[PDB]
Amino acid sequence: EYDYLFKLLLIGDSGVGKSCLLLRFADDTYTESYISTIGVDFKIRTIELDGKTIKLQIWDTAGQERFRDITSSYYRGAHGIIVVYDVTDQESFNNVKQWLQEIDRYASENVNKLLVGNKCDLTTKKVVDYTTAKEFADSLGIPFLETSAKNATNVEQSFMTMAAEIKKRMLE
Ligand SMILES: Nc1nc2c(ncn2[C@@H]2O[C@H](COP(=O)(O)OP(=O)(O)O)[C@@H](O)[C@H]2O)c(=O)[nH]1
Ligand SMILES: [Mg+2]
Repeated sequence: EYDYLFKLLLIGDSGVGKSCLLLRFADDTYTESYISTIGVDFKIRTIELDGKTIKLQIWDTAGQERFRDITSSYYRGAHGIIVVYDVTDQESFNNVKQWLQEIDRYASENVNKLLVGNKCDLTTKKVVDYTTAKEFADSLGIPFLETSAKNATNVEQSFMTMAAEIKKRMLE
């Protein structure tokens, strides 16, 4: 059982590692093989926060951003949305603004937001500096972390940070 159930969604440009982030967190696996669908709509991981048991239900886009678009209902039912970009791809960071506008168009009014810059292991290809993305996130009052699904860097922390934000909003 659990004290709380939080529904999370990862959004962002195709191929930034959203599915790899989910699979690393929920299953502790990583592959470079191409992923269209993960065989389920969501994965589950149960965490502990402040002595409370929190079931996290984390939904995958099923690659719908590859050739079409994310449906509005996927936005509306989330308690928190993680916007992911690829630190080696300037365009994916530029498009974070558009993903935030989609959240404003379709998500719940009080949804929690978190910015993640993934593939932080690719040091020689990195083009979005930590300071650039942190300044942007700070300007919106949204938390920000850099992650590596491949090396597991900050992946658990990213989901724990989102859970902490949601719990704080729920208790207020
Ligand atoms: N180097 C590195 N590559 C990654 C990482 N996460 C994902 N990738 C690569 O990015 C590709 C696309 O990841 P995927 O999870 O399918 O992206 P999605 O379309 O956003 O769900 C993968 O096949 C990996 O090659 C990471 O943390 N580091
Ligand atoms: Mg995917």
